[PDB]
Amino acid sequence: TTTLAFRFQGGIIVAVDSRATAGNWVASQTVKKVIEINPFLLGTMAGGAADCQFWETWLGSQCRLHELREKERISVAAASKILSNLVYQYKGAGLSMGTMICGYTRKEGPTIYYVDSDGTRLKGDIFCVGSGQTFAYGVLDSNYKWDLSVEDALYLGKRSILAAAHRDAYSGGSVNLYHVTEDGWIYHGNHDVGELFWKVKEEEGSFNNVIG
Amino acid sequence: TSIMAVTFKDGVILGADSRTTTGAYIANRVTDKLTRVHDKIWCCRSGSAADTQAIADIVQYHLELYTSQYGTPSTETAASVFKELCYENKDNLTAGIIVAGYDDKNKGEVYTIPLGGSVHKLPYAIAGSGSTFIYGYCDKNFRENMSKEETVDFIKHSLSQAIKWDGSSGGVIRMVVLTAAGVERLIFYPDEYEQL
Amino acid sequence: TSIMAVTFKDGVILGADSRTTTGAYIANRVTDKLTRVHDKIWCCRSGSAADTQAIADIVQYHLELYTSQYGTPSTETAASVFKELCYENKDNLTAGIIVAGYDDKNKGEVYTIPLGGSVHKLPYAIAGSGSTFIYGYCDKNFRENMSKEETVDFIKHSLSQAIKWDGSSGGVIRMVVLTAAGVERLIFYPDEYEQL
Amino acid sequence: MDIILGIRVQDSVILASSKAVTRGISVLKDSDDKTRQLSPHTLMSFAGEAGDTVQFAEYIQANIQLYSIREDYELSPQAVSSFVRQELAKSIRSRRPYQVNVLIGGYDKKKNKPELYQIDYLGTKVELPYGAHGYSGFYTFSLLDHHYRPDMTTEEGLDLLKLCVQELEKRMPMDFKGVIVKIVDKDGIRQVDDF
Amino acid sequence: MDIILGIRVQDSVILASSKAVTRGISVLKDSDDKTRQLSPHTLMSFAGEAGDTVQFAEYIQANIQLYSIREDYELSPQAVSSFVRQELAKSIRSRRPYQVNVLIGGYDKKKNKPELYQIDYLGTKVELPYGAHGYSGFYTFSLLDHHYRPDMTTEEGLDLLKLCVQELEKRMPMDFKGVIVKIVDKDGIRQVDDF
Amino acid sequence: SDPSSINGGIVVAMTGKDCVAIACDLRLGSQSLGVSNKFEKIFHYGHVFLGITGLATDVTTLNEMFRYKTNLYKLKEERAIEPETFTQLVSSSLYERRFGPYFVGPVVAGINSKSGKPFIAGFDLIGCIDEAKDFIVSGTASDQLFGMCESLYEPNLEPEDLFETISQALLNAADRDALSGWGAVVYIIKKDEVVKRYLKMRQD
Amino acid sequence: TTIVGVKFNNGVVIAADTRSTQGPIVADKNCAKLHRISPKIWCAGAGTAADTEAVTQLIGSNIELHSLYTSREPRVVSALQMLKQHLFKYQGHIGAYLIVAGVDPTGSHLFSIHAHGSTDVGYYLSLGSGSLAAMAVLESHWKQDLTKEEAIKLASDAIQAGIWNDLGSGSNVDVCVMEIGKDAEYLRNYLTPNVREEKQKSYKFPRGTTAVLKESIVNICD
Amino acid sequence: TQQPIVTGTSVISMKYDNGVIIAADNLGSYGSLLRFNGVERLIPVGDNTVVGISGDISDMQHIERLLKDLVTENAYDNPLADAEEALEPSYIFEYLATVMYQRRSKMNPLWNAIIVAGVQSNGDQFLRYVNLLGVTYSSPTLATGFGAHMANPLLRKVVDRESDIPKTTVQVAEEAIVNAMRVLYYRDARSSRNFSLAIIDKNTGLTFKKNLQVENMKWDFAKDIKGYGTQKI
Amino acid sequence: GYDRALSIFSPDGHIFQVEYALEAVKRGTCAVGVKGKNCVVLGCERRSTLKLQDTRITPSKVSKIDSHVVLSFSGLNADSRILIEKARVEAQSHRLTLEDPVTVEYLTRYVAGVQQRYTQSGGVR
Amino acid sequence: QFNPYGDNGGTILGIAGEDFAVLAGDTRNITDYSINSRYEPKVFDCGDNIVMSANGFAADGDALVKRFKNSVKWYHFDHNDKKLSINSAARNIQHLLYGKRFFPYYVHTIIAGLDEDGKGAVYSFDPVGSYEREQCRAGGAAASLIMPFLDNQVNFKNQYEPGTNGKVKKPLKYLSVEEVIKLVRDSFTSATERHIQVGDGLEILIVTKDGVRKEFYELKRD
Amino acid sequence: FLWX
Amino acid sequence: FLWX
Amino acid sequence: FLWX
Amino acid sequence: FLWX
Ligand SMILES: [Mg+2]
Ligand SMILES: [Mg+2]
Ligand SMILES: [Mg+2]
Ligand SMILES: [Mg+2]
Ligand SMILES: [Mg+2]
Repeated sequence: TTTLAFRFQGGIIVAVDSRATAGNWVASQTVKKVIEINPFLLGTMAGGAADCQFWETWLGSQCRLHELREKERISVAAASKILSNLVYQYKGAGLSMGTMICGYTRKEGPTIYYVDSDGTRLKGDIFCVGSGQTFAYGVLDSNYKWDLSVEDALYLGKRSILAAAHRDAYSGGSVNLYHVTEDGWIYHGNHDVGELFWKVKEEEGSFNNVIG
Repeated sequence: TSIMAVTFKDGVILGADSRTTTGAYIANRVTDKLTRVHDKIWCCRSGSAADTQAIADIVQYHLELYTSQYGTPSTETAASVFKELCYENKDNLTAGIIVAGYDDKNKGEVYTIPLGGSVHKLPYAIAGSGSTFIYGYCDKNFRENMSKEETVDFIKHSLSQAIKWDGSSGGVIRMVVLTAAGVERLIFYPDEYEQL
Repeated sequence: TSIMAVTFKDGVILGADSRTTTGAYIANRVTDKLTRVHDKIWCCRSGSAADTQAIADIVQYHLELYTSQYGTPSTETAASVFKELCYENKDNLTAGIIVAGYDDKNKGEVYTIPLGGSVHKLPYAIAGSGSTFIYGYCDKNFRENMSKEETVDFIKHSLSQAIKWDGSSGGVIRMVVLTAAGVERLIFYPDEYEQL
Repeated sequence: MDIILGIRVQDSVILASSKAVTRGISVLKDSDDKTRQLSPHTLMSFAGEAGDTVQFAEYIQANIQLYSIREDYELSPQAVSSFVRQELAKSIRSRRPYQVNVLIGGYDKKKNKPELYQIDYLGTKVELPYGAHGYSGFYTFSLLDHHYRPDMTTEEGLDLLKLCVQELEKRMPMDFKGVIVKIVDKDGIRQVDDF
Repeated sequence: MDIILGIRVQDSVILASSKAVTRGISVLKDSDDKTRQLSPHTLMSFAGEAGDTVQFAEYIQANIQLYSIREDYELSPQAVSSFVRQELAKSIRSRRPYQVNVLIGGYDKKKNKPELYQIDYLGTKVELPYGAHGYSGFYTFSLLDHHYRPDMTTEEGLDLLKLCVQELEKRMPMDFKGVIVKIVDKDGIRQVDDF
Repeated sequence: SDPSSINGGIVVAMTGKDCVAIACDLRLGSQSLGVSNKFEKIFHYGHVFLGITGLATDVTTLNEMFRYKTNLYKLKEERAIEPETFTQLVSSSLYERRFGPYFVGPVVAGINSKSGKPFIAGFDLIGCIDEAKDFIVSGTASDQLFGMCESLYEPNLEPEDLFETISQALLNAADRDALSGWGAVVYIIKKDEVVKRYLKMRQD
Repeated sequence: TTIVGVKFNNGVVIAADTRSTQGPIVADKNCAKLHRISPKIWCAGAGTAADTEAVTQLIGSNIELHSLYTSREPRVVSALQMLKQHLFKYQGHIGAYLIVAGVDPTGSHLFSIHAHGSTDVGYYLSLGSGSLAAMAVLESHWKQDLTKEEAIKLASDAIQAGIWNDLGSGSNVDVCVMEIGKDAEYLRNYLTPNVREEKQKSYKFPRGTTAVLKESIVNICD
Repeated sequence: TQQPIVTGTSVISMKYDNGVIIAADNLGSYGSLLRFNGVERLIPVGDNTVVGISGDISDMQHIERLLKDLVTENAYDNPLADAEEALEPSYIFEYLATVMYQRRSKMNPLWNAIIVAGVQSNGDQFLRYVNLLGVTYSSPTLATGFGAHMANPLLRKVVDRESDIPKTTVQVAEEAIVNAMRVLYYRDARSSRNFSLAIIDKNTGLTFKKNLQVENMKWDFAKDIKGYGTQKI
Repeated sequence: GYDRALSIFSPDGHIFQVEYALEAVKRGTCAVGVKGKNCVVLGCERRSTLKLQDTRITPSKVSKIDSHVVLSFSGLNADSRILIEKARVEAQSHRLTLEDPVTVEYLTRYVAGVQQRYTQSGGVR
Repeated sequence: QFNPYGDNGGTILGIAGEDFAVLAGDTRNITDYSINSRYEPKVFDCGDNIVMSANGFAADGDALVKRFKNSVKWYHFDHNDKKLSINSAARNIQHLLYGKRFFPYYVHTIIAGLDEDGKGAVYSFDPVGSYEREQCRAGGAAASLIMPFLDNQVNFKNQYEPGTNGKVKKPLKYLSVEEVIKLVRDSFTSATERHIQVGDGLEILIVTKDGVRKEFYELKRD
Repeated sequence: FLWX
Repeated sequence: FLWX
Repeated sequence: FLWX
Repeated sequence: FLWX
């Protein structure tokens, strides 16, 4: 799996692949690795499919109970720390989860938290998580600026997953794009790597390693 | 260890060797492996000395409390209590026990309880490491409704062979006779049984 | 497996069960475990079927070449060749072999060769998994200078018990009689020996 | 040993190789050249097990130098790579195999073409426009997939390489103390002193 | 986590803590603060197992902050260190022990003296003029044995610390992405922004 | 550390009406890392075609070994080796390394020049011959290829139809395997012409 | 795999199934497990497919050279001795389980050989994963003084037991009849009781369905 | 986590037109030692069910006690205990199946393979299998241990599918079972000659047969077997 | 454990133990809260029947729960300590999990929740 | 040591149409190389127009189906006989599976039915309860054989419009119940040929708004 | 068990 | 390997 | 691994 | 560890 989330002038970009594997068997190419917790909160999934899917769905229930009890949308910090405190209780039991909690609130602004199953919780501007994280980092880091336009940032996020989808055997299927603004998350479509690769290769003139 | 119990006309006889071993060292050469759980219910102990003593002590306790409330327990009842302990704690016990008793209704009865904790009612039973060597001999020689002198000879000759071939068996041959007459202890020394 | 050889007045008799097993499956129920290495030198094979066949084939080769040069080999010579192979290759062989032969000078002779590769000359020998159950019976019943009919009964009754108690032994009881008269093959079926 | 990169451009092959030699919790040296010149127009970078790397490199170097003297002729990069692969392919089924991974950058004077060969310790040979060994590939391959063009100049190739070293210095856990860069072209082998 | 140093000088305690957070072959972050303020004049740096480090630090922070509110009084550095040791000493014989090593730098306002405590995950406490955790000690202890004087100023202490970071950047295998430096004195805790 | 599934890759061969087809993917990787998208697994010695899946160092070594052997064969026999004979040579050569084998799944394909009969065969790493009328499969997605071939295949397909069937068999099998794909090549083999086609497939 | 040998009055018959497996996958639905050591000595093999084929060909080759050297038709006991000595030498590492049968100047013979080099004599034998299914049928129906037509029926019935009840065995029944004073007749696919039913649909694709990047003529000629 | 000590071997069974047959030998093995020769491994529950048990005998004796206790409990406050509310084979099986799966799930299994043979109140044949893992399956023929490998092939030649059951008589079915028991005696090294057989018929009811013996055995051909190849004497 | 239901309903629908607790509050020294435009002020009465007191060490009537919230009270002094301690712990627990100090409403809602629990828990007044 | 898991083999297959859905499974139950049953159904009507199969370890499979059937019963009791929607069933099963996260159910689960818009739905689950709605899913031993065929024939993967230069894909369209049953029957006959744990019989459960219909077809018994 |  |  |  |  390859998931990235990075922060820029125009908000947060979240991009994920859609591949699920059982060793070298490709189980699915149509997996939703982004959970929409609420209109201003996104969760990314990497590692154990069941572990991520169950606990990030559960996190959504805890975030709903918070806004019922406190009459106020939960902070990204508090939401991330519910999940990090949960997995820390299971530490050593063998949960496998690599997760980014991405969202906007008034008090915080655009915020990204990395949370994994050994209990690590980090705030940061750029994260790539999954088997293909290094491939995504390579393209993302070498092209990343704070002053990217919403159009350019969306493309760089999409191009960084495509990069990993290509090289990493355990990443691919399609790219799912999200843009998080002060007004909440906006879905920017499902992009099949089948068509996207050839479209990018032709238009960009990249991927010269491949027989055109 | 070599232990056996044989039913006959007048009741039942229990026989055993007298040797306890750690490795190839004989820790005790005059062991009493024939132990009383009730006036006319006795058992032969094989396997772990610690485990068999702990089990026998508990069974004696249960049958003493049984006797206080419901009078003399059957040999079947005694075997059932042994089984219950052996079966329910099979993971933590190494105890092969032969239960032998004399009722006045049921006469002589023998129950064998192997490692599993299963119960088997038999005309006679053999157990312990030395038993392997006398399956052939005991099967060919055992008859039902033997006399006391015949049964004593059968046990003496049987354990004599078991002791001869098994390094883990040796010393004296102890026997316990259970009849209407009462309880009789018998002992046979090497100088007698070796040259049978 | 259950195998034995017994010396008597007129020579020696070899007996064996007929069962070959992989685990608890009986691969062959009519196995011939009595094998000729010379006209009047035979052996009983126990342990690995592959190992015992390879050894027996080599010994037969050595004694055939011995006969070509120095005439009929002694039973002791045959046992010595078996020992040499078993001892020098002890790390790679699982073979318990009983060597039995008839000279006219030495009469009936039995040599047993356990796993170690050691040689033991005995009046009679028993080996294989089933032998454990008949040590007691065989020791009590064996006499020296028995008749042919007595020795055939002794072997039949002995292997009958071994077969009864050992899962690894079964099928028919094969026997081979070695006397001055010559070589006689005997077979006994379950319907006969089971109800002894 | 750890980081060895290779980029074939229009008219040359560029090999970048990390300078760090680490043993335990000590960087023993920060100026190590992980390369041998096999012939005037063929360069081999190497990474893997300590001792094995240099022993294997110098053994290959000696054999190619012997061939050069005997025939008074320089073996093609394709020929050298095929020889090196076969040595490793023998090695892997030896008592103690060479645990050495190599890049072979050469300029074929007959074809007037740069050639880059990537060979692992099993004897797995591939001709590539760009290659890497160890963990370096996990960053550099996706980066080069994007930025690499086949008609680039040596100067463009060096800028593309700077982009790789910057990415590795950012995201690699270990300090590899920068790289020694060497260019293989029609005029032979020369070292970039300021990188 | 990896590098945490501490130097007690005349009038202050200085804690240096590496900024790198590495998992696998990826440096995830290069700006991580491996410290919590327990009280206005007590700072604790921490290094060890992922998750355990922050969970343990914040747990101690919460308990010291609770004591401060209850008694309207700041616990002495000696008192805080004794509390932290006992928590680790309990931990080590737990089902899953905290694998966290800590330095506690504090200024005792009653004694007008800086104090540095080194505590490992077993609950082994020592007061030191200078301390380190992990492999850092193998370089810094011998260096400080030489260059350290007990009557040094905060500026001298920072130069002595620069000498340690330079030595670690030279000889340590891993890139720890520099250090965050914090001073604990009579005026409380402040961070040096340019190091 | 399973030699047969480090590099990855697949080969499939099919028979048609007076024709044979052999196809392979182009991926060479080091487990998760894709390294080369040009690594062909099908070679030919005269009119006999050999595809080899498994450990890539052995794929290269065996190709070089069979080129060597078929070259000496031709010099001594004064004729090109036939598929049936080459099959026996492959089997001999693999079983020579019985207790130290090449970690490969070779596939022979070609038309006997004398009889004109289409011929395909497969082997295990130890040299056991698997002869088939219909199709042979090999590699990391052999399960997938068995499923595709057993459903899609019908006898006596024309060269142009057989091309579609083998291509769809390889493509759909490769897309369900992580270590296979990254491009594909299909050889259509008639009595005295051979067409080689590179397929367009998803590059993940 | 299921292989059997059955003796009758004037000869011996061996039969086998035609399934080859790689783990749970059927590699070959119609492979030949019946091998000719010599014209009138045939071999049925179970275990490692290459090992049974290689050991069969090697002894078959050496038996042909021995036959030419001695100017005599080869004997089953010769094939048996050479096989068991070879298999013993490799301490079971050559995983060949064989039923050796044939007719020679001495008469008709039926033996089994295990990978470790043990040999067994019998009137009926079975080896392989389906040996217990086959041996059940043989133990139920076998009698002394079988005819040719009875022995073929018994042998094929014993294989069928393996085909149906054993997952290791399947497809067809190969038979070889070795009768004294006659040529051995090899009956390849004697029974074919597992014919694939007509498919519901033709999956013949419309021409041009597959996307193509490049075409080129390959040069096979000199 | 157990290891079985005293064990019983194959239990074999099949359906016929009117009911079911089940059989099992009377041996309690102690590894390779054929220790106990008087062991009954068929346990009738009422007049319409027989439970055949293989595996550990101590665990078998425990299951005996559970079934004995089930009959007692069923009779409690039950005027129709010997009529409409009598224990069915399906009830007895589902109880055992529940226990077996609960014990495997607690990592402390009853080390047994169990076949429940009986006739339901509506005259339907009941035959179903359960083992130490709690795995259950039904088939016209069922067998445990060596029986699965050697008995089933022979019994499936009589009843190959459902449609063959009405065509199979009790004479034909019993003959097949008795033949299978002989084959198992030839080839299973932990089997005995002595066995028990039970027929549950929807007309004649439960017929329990004790002290049966394998007979009409072929051993004569053994006399002709000499050596392992070359030996002629 | 002591289980008795001490707080129960009376026929007229009153819980006398809760109403008698209010009488204890009415007995307690006066406490006043006045919130201005940019501040809150807590005023507290201290009864003057106690001279020879030590005002340095005597528990102060206004308690800090956190650095930004205070709690004054009227009624049983010993009871107040238990509420203050619980509130102070919940204040630190909130900072630890929400990474933000409590609101005054949240801290109030917690203290109120504790008081309520003791009106329908067995064995407690 | 006691191993609490086993493999009972077999394979299952779910396809979703426009106004219907099918869940097919072979009726063979095996352990190792032995056939336990030739007809042991593992595709169950659970009520509320939901069909379910849990293929793998039959004991864990039966346990799960039993618990879900029981879950449906209590949903009716607790929510005024409300119909359990296929999406709601799927989420309930996730919680059942994930409940045993640290001692898993060793089964692959597929449910089929109609969504609340009356359109065909298939949901598939991993052993610990990760789930996903799909048009298409094979599960069990022969999943790796069948799934790529379904990709090609149901979702028309790698199929381009003839003469469009591999630029225009073959358009997605719903299949008729007649066309879907053809693909199921061909999928299973193909799987039976090449997988030893698949055969004996095929049982299909078809779900329309009218209810749950069954169809049975013979498969090869070798 | 799937992984992502 | 392929088995038979 | 035939035994006797 | 005494046995009997
Ligand atoms: Mg990929
Ligand atoms: Mg026996
Ligand atoms: Mg310390
Ligand atoms: Mg792929
Ligand atoms: Mg099949």
